[PDB]
Amino acid sequence: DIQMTQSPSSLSASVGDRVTITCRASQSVSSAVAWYQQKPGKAPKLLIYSASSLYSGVPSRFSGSRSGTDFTLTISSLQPEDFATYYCQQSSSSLITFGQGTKVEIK
Amino acid sequence: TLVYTGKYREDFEIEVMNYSIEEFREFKTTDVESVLPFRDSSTPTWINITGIHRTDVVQRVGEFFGIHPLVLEDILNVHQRPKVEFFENYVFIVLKMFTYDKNLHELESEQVSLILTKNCVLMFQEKIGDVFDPVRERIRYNRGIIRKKRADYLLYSLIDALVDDYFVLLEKIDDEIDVLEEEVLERPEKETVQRTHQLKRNLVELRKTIWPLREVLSSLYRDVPPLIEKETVPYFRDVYDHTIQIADTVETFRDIVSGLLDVYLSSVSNKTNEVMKVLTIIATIFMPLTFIAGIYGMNFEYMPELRWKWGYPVVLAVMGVIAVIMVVYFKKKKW
Amino acid sequence: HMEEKRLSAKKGLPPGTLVYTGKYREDFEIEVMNYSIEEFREFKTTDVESVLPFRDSSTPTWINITGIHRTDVVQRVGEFFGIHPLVLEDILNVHQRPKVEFFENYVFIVLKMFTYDKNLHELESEQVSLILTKNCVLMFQEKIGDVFDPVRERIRYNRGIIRKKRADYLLYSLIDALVDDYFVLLEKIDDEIDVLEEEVLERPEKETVQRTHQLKRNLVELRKTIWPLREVLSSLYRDVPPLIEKETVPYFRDVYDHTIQIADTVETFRDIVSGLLDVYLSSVSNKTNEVMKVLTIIATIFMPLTFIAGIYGMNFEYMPELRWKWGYPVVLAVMGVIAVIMVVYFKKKKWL
Amino acid sequence: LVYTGKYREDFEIEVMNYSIEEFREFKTTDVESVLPFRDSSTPTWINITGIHRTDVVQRVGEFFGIHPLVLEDILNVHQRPKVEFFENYVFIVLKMFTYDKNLHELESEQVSLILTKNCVLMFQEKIGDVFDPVRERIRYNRGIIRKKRADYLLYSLIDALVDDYFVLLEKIDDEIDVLEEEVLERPEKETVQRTHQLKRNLVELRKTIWPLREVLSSLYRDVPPLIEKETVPYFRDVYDHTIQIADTVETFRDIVSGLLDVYLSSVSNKTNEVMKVLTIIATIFMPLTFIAGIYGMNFEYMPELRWKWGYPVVLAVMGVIAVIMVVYFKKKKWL
Amino acid sequence: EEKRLSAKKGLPPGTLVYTGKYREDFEIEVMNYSIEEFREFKTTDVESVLPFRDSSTPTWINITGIHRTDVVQRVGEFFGIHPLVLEDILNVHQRPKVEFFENYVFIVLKMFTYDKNLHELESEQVSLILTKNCVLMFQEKIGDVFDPVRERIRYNRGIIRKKRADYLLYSLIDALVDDYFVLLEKIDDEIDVLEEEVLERPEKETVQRTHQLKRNLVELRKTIWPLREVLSSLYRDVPPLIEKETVPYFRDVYDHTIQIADTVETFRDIVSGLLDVYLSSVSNKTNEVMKVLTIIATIFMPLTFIAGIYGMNFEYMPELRWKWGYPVVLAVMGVIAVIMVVYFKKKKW
Repeated sequence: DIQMTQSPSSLSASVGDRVTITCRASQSVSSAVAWYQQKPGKAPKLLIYSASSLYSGVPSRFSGSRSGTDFTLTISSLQPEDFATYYCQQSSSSLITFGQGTKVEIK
Repeated sequence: TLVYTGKYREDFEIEVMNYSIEEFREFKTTDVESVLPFRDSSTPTWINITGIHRTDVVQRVGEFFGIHPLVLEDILNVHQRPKVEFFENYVFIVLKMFTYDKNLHELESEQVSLILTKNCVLMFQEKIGDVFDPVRERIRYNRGIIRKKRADYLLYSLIDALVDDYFVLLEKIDDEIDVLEEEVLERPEKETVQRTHQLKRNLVELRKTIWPLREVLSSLYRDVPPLIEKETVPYFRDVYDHTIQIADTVETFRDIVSGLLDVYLSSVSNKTNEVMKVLTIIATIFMPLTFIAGIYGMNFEYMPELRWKWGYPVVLAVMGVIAVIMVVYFKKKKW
Repeated sequence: HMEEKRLSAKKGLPPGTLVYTGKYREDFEIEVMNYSIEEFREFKTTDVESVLPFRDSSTPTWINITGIHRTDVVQRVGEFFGIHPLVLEDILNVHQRPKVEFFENYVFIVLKMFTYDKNLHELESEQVSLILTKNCVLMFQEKIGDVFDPVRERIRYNRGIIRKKRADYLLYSLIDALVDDYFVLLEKIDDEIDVLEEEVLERPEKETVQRTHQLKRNLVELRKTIWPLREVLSSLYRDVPPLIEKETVPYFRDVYDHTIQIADTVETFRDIVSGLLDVYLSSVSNKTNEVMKVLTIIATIFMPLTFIAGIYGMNFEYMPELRWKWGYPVVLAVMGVIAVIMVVYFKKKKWL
Repeated sequence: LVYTGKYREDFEIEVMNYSIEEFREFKTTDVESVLPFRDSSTPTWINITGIHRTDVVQRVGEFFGIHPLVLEDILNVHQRPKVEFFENYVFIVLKMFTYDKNLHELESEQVSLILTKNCVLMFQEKIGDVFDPVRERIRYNRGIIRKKRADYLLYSLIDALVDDYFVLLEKIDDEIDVLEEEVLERPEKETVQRTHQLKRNLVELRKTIWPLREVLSSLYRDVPPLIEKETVPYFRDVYDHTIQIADTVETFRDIVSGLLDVYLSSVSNKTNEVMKVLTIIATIFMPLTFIAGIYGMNFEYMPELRWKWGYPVVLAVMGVIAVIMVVYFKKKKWL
Repeated sequence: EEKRLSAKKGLPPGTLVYTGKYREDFEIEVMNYSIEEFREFKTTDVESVLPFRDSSTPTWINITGIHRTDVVQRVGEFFGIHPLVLEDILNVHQRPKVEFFENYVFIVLKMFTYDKNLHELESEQVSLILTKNCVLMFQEKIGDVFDPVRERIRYNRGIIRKKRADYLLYSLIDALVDDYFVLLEKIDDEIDVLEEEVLERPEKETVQRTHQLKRNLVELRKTIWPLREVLSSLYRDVPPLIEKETVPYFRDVYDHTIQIADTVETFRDIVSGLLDVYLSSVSNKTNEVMKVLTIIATIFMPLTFIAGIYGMNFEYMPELRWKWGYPVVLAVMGVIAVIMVVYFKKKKW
């Protein structure tokens, strides 16, 4: 089964800084990687699907990229509303698996 | 007289599985004689033959089953495109497995044959290791509806597993194309050129293998063969549609890699200017001074330079003046 | 899909799923333009049940669904209008070529709209699909922006004869507007060719060859799109399906001729681009040849003189030569005459 | 409403009412003076030049009962030729092409033609048109134009446009003759750009002919109620003239393609010739200087210093080397 | 179409001239088939074939070798075929066409064969005439594409044996289009081989083969477009002779011709790309050779200049007997060589 390791587990940064979250899949998932933002105690929200396309209604600071089995999420300039846990999903197969979550905290 | 084609001849193993709606049994043996009574049974079975180099085995099975020789040379002939043969007693299909290696990009293909005979399916593989393990797992663990059907469903399962392996191959090639395009765009290098060329060749081989296979599946389902039951027509139709998907992806991938090659090979211009200007200025600078240095190699009793005082400083100054004049005139012509 | 017209089977999907194939998922809107000989109405809604009742409306109506990422809306419209599921799959399938299919109850057409972008030398197509059933014309679009504003203006302001005629005339008008925008696209491509020609003939830059190659690829893609469009128009004009009424059939001849013109213009543009590449290569070769002139003249006036110097710069004995009197001025005059002769020969060669 | 014309400085209004019983011409820009002419039984030809002032065209269209969209089309500049038929009027839009000497520029000039009952209205972007022979013939009372209706006036104007096309084609023919003489006499970058400008202008003429063919074909095939006969043979003759124009343009295109091929061949030949002469002299004289450098040793004990008068032998060897190098060029057909 | 035969110059009036190049062989095959039986008959006697004109059952006549203008004339005279149709039959340098008459339909088609190890594309014009119950077919030489139709008639396979002659005309045209597809496959394989060869090793044989392929593709385009036109004409109206039941089949063949035209245009574009690739590769190779030549020239001409220095027979040598003069000039040698090598490495040469 495809398993995806998301790193770093938690990185702290301030507003206006470019923050990058990477996530690597053990097996080959073509491009079906989606990024979700979840603030504590609420339902997750979709940000990027297909590893490069950002969902309608999402700020342009979020962006995704892919180089082989390595997927990255970058925020161009942080905001006070961008400190949450970010997950990494593959949907290449019917058995969907998630990442582990990378909590971004104000520092 | 049958001649083999496979380069390697290291291993040879025979196995057979007899499954029925009630009971099940699998057999493994080395002697060719043990597989003879299995065809006599009414229950569909599946003889797995690894290694076609053992020509006596294939000759024996061909003469016992009632197979025309041309099928035997075709099974022995690895270097051939996939095709289907319709005969009044059996259908003969040859396919091609594929293995892709990462960190060392090559595409290796191993021919596989499939003969469907009444209530038995014959296949002749080339080496150990294949892509039909899930079919055996479903046979052993009572998964699906394969046991409830006849040998046509077994042939369907084999072809479907092979197409699934083709999909996995396409995933690996997808990763290769992504990293290759990223590397080429980020930094054009000779190793990237070799990778692009190898990937284009691999895609060409894939197309040459997959496009006939779509026609093969179309023949299997649309022609309504007498041996293939009408109940298994939709399954062959589904495999045909999967082959459609594979072909479309292969064409798109070749288009991407060809575009990459064209973009890389577009720019060659700067050399003809830069290196040629360098050569011309160097030659035009250094030939005249060499001529002035060599004209004094003339051997004579009398020559003016002998009497002249400070002849060496004079000739050096003249040569320097000529070089300065030439280099100044070079700025008039630019470059 | 020709063989018996069944729903195809994918691998990563459940058997009956219709999947949108394009990239545009931003905007969704349904726009209706219902008109008669005297009265017309129009509205914009995001509710499909407000356009479902128009299937049985006697007057010609124009339902326009923008945004087909909403597969639910497309499936609802198809279920209510009795559209075959394979037709819906083709509607949602974007990577496709223009086609026309005639059914016993409706006519299904696929067309393309391009938008050439300046300063970003690439053209992007958007698939538009049309279903001409009974007295209604269904139009499907990917995103906001289309070429059918003149048809809306004609309906609103009662221009032409569109109000009198039925839905097949609306289909004719829509195809006419699309081919007119194809003409506009060709004009823009001609302007780009003009700019590229100026760049090639004035300054042979490094990126000019890349621009030529990408323009050539654009023309290739345009040809690949336009040829099926000509097939569609020829089929509409010549196969005369029952829904066209035989009274609007001559109106498709103009559009067929227009597609023929567009194909010819694409061919000529491709030839022009290739000729520009040839001229660029000739200019580069001429520059290298201008360098050849200097290099060759220097070598051809200097090598023989040093050869003579090397021949005379040798040490043997027992021969009444070499050591002489006034022979050095003789050799001086010798290569002076050689240089003069070479200059005269250059005068014949017409360079320097 | 919105007007995007290239020229805005000139503005003039012409009215020219003609009849066999009397002739009349009107000048100046009195907007209200043109309205009553629509009631005249005798044919009239109102000529309007300068559309940057939309008020006059708006007023004349409103008084003549023309659709506002037709007026907006008149205001447009980059409009392909088209014919639109309406119950009261027909809308004709065409191109007028002018060619200037000493500059290889092809210029466009849109002209609109609408006739109602007997009144014909023009629309000119700039002062100057090729209808001067037509109005001169009207003034001089020549031909059957004065005894016919406005349809014959429209035919006469279209015929004048076709004659202007003819004049443009012979001007381009003279242009082609001059540039052919130049390219076969002296090639240079300017000749290349001028010939390629011819090529693009010929492509433009080919493009513009086809909508003219379409509008003429519709005009003489739809037999409109407004145009009541006495026009079919004349429009067919104009159609034949357009066919001949197309043929002449195609021939010119072949000529200019030949010219461009000639220039490319000349450049290649010059490069080959210079490389040829450099290589010949290099291969004939560099080895000889290499041998001379070999024999330029200053050794105190040189065994090759004295070899049975080796001086003439060495020069004979050099001559033989030069001859065989020249012959090898002749053997493989160099010169 | 016209009653008056065309009047060529230098030929006696009313003469018919075979135009092609093949004169080796001549043979007439007749395959008369019915709902319940078939017959085969291969002779060189035209008389034994003439009575088949009025047979109720469908007849397939295959007259191979049209250099025998007498046989063509006799067949045309007996079947009532106009002289101009016979002239078009004998004319080979003619693009495909279809002509409709009252009692027959005349179709001009073209075959193609590709040769391996010697890439030449050859054409052969075949003419078909559908008169009453018979389908006359004229060929230049032995060797055709309609063997599958022959075997289908022999083995009563398909619905051909139970239908009229118009279905036979269909079968022949569809077989011709099928071998057009086969030719396209052969050409695509050759294009792949040429692509690899040109991209790996630019030679004169490469451009020779590529230009020959380009000419062949232009010829294929010029042949394939009118064939699409004539199949369109065969399925659009075709009032008198072809039954309304057979028109979907002609529609299928028209679609196949559209696909063939698309494929040949794609091949033309690919070959143009190959020519551009060859030009770029040759320019790159010449640039590399110039890089090498300039490297040695720039690192050795100054060396020859410094060798010319200390090579002049002057009275006053400053270092006339200075110790280590040869080692110091060799040190200058090494320093100059190293610094030029380093400098040329900066530009990545």
